[PDB]
Amino acid sequence: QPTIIYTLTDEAPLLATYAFLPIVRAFAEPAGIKIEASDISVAARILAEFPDYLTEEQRVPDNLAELGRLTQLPDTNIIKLPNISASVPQLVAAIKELQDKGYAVPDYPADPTDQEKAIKERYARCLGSAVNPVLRQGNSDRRAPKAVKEYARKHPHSMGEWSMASRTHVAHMRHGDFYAGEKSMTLDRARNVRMELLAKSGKTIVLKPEVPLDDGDVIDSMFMSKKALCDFYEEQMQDAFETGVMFSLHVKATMMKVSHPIVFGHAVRIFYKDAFAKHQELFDDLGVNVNNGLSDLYSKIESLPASQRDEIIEDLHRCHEHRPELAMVDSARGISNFHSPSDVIVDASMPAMIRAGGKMYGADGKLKDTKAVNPESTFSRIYQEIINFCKTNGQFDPTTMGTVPNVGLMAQQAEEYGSHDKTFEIPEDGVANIVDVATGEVLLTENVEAGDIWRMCIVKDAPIRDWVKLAVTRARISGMPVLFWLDPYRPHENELIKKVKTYLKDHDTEGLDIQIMSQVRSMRYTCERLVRGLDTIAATGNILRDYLTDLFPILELGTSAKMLSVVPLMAGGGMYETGAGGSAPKHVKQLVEENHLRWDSLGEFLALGAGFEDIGIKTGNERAKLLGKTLDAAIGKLLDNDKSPSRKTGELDNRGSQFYLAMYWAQELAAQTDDQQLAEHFASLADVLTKNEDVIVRELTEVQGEPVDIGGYYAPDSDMTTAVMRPSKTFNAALEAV
Ligand SMILES: NC(=O)c1ccc[n+]([C@@H]2O[C@H](COP(=O)([O-])OP(=O)(O)OC[C@H]3O[C@@H](n4cnc5c(N)ncnc54)[C@H](OP(=O)(O)O)[C@@H]3O)[C@@H](O)[C@H]2O)c1
Repeated sequence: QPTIIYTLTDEAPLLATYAFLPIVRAFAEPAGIKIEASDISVAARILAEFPDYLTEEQRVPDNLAELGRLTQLPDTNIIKLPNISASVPQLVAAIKELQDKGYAVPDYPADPTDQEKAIKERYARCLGSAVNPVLRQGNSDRRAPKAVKEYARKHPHSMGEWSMASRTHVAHMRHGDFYAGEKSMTLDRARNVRMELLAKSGKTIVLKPEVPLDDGDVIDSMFMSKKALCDFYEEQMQDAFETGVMFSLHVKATMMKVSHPIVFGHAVRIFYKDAFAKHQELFDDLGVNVNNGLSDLYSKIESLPASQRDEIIEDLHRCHEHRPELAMVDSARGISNFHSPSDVIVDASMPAMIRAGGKMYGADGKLKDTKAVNPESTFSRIYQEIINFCKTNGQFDPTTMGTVPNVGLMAQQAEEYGSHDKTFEIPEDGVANIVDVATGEVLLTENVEAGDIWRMCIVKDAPIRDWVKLAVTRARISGMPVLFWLDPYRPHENELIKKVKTYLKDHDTEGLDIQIMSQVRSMRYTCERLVRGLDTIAATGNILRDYLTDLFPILELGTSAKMLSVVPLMAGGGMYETGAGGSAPKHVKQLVEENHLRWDSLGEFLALGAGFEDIGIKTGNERAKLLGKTLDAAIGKLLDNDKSPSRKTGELDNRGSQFYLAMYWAQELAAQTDDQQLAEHFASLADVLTKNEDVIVRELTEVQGEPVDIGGYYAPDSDMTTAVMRPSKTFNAALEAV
């Protein structure tokens, strides 16, 4: 019997799931589809990491590992909702919540003894992007379905106006970064390699004892110079200061050492260098680590009195006299860009800024132009290109702009997403080599200094072949041209270009428009096509998959959540991600304090539809196909009637939107002529929901406008949460009536 695995994650999509999962079960049941919820929240992965601190009834199965195993089975069907890639501050808050709820888990040891070392290494498995590289055992097919795009045309979202006199720009390192020192090769034979450091002292230091590589694999060695980074930060801060432009920092602190986000910490320390020069000793003696953001500092600071503490505060603020204005995460609560490494994440933050007309919030609460610092230049030039494009051509127009589907290479922890266990902080000056364990042959070499970050990346041949095949597939299906975003001046992408040229001859590409251009040129070409209403498929790497699928859909649709995101698993299974965005922690706020969830579940709906249709196609379950068809049509009706959630408290939210979806779905099922008994089963529900529409709607807007308790954040209580998320007794009783 068919099983759909439905992920329980964190925050907004979690709450939405508390309001929607009962609906899904009530619809999947008549079709003999089991709905199996899998808790992969941060709290859950924590508990699953530490069972030897837990009781009998407290313990939790390693659900992530289970899903991992499931990815290798043909009959697997996963609805993946966005989940938190926890930073250390978030991990800490979560741990606090658990312990306070009586789960007595060990504290996180920032500075460890030898047991606490081990528990830190264990807690590392709960840090950063721990889910997606496991689940993503196929390449990415992301695109906006035509009904969604047409809704976007009929009801354009707010788009910030772009000034030709905008001073907004991207500052990135022009030397000393991963890009500049990158080296790359394609293996001709299977090899086993070692990442080691030839210290100038003569001593060899091994950082990675063994990395198995396959024939045809593309590997890269890259490093970021600490000297170059810190100098870069200094010069950019001074430029921003002199020009009077607001400083912002846009990085992925999780694609780095999640325990030691060096790129972030250095920015913080250099910004406040005048303060840090005066309290270095006390900060060290306090265990201060601004790699986990300025927040960390503040925490360690609280134990102090208010004489040498307010002196610190005064020094930190004194630093603002010589440093530029600083972009804010929350102007109301005084949350700056430096507060936490995870607040401002490049993939979401840059598009947000571009959508705003090149602007972010300063301390005063106003939108201003910004120097958007993306230290790593590898994938940030494209942002400067689209920014100059907006400065020149004004903001985009969702009513007329074309679309940019993405075919993303990500299968088997491809590239930088798989380099978590091959990323090191260089301990001392010397030569960083990748050597054959058998021959001792140096495959790749870099000259590195102490404090540098050295990374090895791998992308395997089979995912590349499937990536090209998916590109061609999508080109032939959609009739859109395909553009491979590959910079031949980047060694990795050059190797990939060889791959693509080779594998394009393994498919009928006759009458297909398939080109390869550099990332910047590809971005430019794509925009020039966009403003003309022309479509272009972006066939890209993993990072670019992330970046572009946040950027373009936000411009086109207001949010990347309204996207179709299908991962055809290598083993034949299916994963369907509910959009391309994250867990939207800002929505949780408005919910807990105003009982309005502005989370759009359209991504869940689309993903679910694709899932049902695929189950139907694979198993020959006609009823599954019927659920697919009827759900897609019901989504069409949801869009036609603009029953999407509103931002405003007191107006339609996630729950009412879900209700309308249920209604339309029921109607579509009562109207179909393929399964009479099914039509009969859903006729009753359809009539009940259609009859009591105003009653249920009213029941859903009643509760709106008042603070609400879900009994937690990282581990909210199921019953309280379900009490809040399903407050319509009428609706609930209608669903319970089967
Ligand atoms: N695939 C994944 O699992 C995945 C991917 C990316 C990020 N994440 C995680 O998500 C967390 C937060 O990421 P972030 O704050 O950088 O970006 P984000 O979660 O995408 O949220 C940024 C903004 O996008 C809009 N948005 C996102 N999803 C929406 C939806 N379903 N309906 C309506 N609007 C939506 C919201 O804007 P408004 O405030 O204007 O409504 C939201 O504040 C991070 O911890 C990150 O690790 C997970």
